[PDB]
Amino acid sequence: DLNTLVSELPEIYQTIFGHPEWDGDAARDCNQRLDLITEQYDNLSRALGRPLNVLDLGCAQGFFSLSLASKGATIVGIDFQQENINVCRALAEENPDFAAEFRVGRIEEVIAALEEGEFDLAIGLSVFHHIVHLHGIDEVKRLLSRLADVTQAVILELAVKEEPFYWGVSQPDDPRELIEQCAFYRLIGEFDTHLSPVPRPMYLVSNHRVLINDFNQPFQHWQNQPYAGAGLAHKRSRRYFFGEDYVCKFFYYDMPHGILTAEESQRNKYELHNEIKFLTQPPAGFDAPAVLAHGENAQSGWLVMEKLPGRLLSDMLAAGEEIDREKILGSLLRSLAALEKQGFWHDDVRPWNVMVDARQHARLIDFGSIVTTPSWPTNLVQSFFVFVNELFFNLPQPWSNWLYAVWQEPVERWNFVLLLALFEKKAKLPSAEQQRGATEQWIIAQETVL
Ligand SMILES: C[S@@+](CC[C@H](N)C(=O)[O-])C[C@H]1O[C@@H](n2cnc3c(N)ncnc32)[C@H](O)[C@@H]1O
Ligand SMILES: Nc1ncnc2c1ncn2[C@@H]1O[C@H](COP(=O)(O)OP(=O)(O)O)[C@@H](O)[C@H]1O
Ligand SMILES: [Cl-]
Repeated sequence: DLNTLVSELPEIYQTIFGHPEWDGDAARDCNQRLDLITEQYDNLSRALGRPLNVLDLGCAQGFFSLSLASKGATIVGIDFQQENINVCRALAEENPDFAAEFRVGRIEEVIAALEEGEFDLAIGLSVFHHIVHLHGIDEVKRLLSRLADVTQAVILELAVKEEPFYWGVSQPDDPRELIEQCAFYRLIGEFDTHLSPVPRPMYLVSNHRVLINDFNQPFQHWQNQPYAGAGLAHKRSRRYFFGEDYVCKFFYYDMPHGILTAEESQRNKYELHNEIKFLTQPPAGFDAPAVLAHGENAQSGWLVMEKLPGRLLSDMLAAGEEIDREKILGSLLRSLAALEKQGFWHDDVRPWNVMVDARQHARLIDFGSIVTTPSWPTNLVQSFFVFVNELFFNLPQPWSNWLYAVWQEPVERWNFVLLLALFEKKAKLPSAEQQRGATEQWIIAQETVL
C-alpha cells in the first residue's frame, strides 16, 4: 500500500503524483518547476517531431517523471534510495499506461554507462550539489559534459553557495562553473526552495542544439572566440554556433567572477542591439544576411542569422591559402562605395571581418561597426590603406599607383566613391616610383605595424 510506502519515506520531498492528500506534507510543491519543465519538454518534442525519451536523475518521489510520462514521454528515473523508488513504482502501477521505469542506482554510474541517443532529455534538479560534495567540482564537470554529450538537452536546477547550509561551503563560487564547459547554456528560471530565501537557478544546457524559445535547431560546431587568433578580447563572454544554414551569436551580459565590466556588458549589449537594427532594416541594393531570430534578457542576448558561404579572410591569409587580391578588393570596394552613397560606413574593415567565397568575391560580415554619421570619411579611407597593405612596403604596381593617386587628392575629396573610381582605372595611372612620393608608403607601413 501506498500509505505505508509514503510513511516509510525518509522525506516527502515532492508532491505525491495523483495523491493530493499529501500536498500539505510535501517540502516542495513542484508546480512551478513543472510548468517550466513541461514548456521546455514541449519545445523540444515539437522540434524533434515526437514524444521524448527522458532521464530523471535523483527522481525522488517521481513527480516530474510521472508528470512527463503523463504527457506521453517515455521515462527512466533513477534514485539511490530504495524507499523512493518503491513509491515511484507504486505510483507507476496506478498509471499502467505511463511508460515509466524506475531503478535504484547511483547517478555517477548511470551517466558513465549512458549511450548517445538513448535519451533525448535529461533532468537533474537539486541533485548535483550532493555529487560535488563527495566527489568534487572536476568530476561533476565531467559527468555533466558527458550527460550533455549523450543527450539533446539537459535541465538543471543547481544549488548555490549562498544557501545557508553547511554543504554550501563545498560549492563552487558560481553554479555556472559546473556547466560553462558545455557548448550552449541559458538561465531559464529561478525557484524558491522554501529551505531559505536564496533561490536556485534553473539552466537549460546543450552540446548539440541551440535552444532558444523561438529557435530550436542542431548546430555542427561552436566557438568561444570570433576568429582564429582573436585572443581574449571579449573575455570569453561571447559564443558562436554554426548550423546548416545559420549562425547564432550568443552574448553574455552577466558573467561569473564579476569579470565583465560594466563597460564590456554594455558593449556586448550595444553591438548586438546595433547589429539587429541594421539587419532588420538594411539599405536598398545591399545584400545583407537575414535575421531568423533574436532576443535579450537580463543575463544575455542573442541573434540568429542566415549563414553566408565562404571563409574568413584572416584565416585564409594565416593559413597561406591562395587568394585573388584584385577580386577581393574590387568586390569589397564596390560594396563600400554603395553603402557610402546610402549614407552608411563601416568602422572596422579588417581581415577578420571579411568573408571570401569560392569565387573569390568578398563581403563584410560584422555589422556591429556600421555607422550613419560622422572631416570625414577621411579616416576610414586611411585605415583602408592599412587593410590593403596587410592584405599584401608591400604594394606592387599598379596598386601603389592607385594609392599614390589618392594621396595627391585634396582631403575634402577622399571617400569610397573616389577610392573605387581610381581603383577601377589603376592600370592607366602614373607610376608612383617615378615620383618623389615617397611618404604615403612609409606612413601606412608604420600604421600597418602600429
Ligand atoms: C534533494 S532531492 C531532489 C529531488 C528531485 N530531483 C527534485 O528536485 O524534486 C535529491 C534526490 O536525489 C537522490 N540522490 C542524491 N544523490 C544521488 C546519487 N548520487 N545518485 C542517485 N540519486 C541521488 C536523493 O535520494 C533524492 O531523491
Ligand atoms: N553571417 C555569418 N556567416 C558565417 N559566419 C559568420 C557570420 N557572422 C559571423 N560569423 C562568424 O562569427 C565570427 C565572429 O563574428 P563577428 O561578426 O566578428 O562577431 P563579433 O566580432 O561581434 O565577435 C567570425 O569569425 C565569423 O566566422
Ligand atoms: Cl544541485
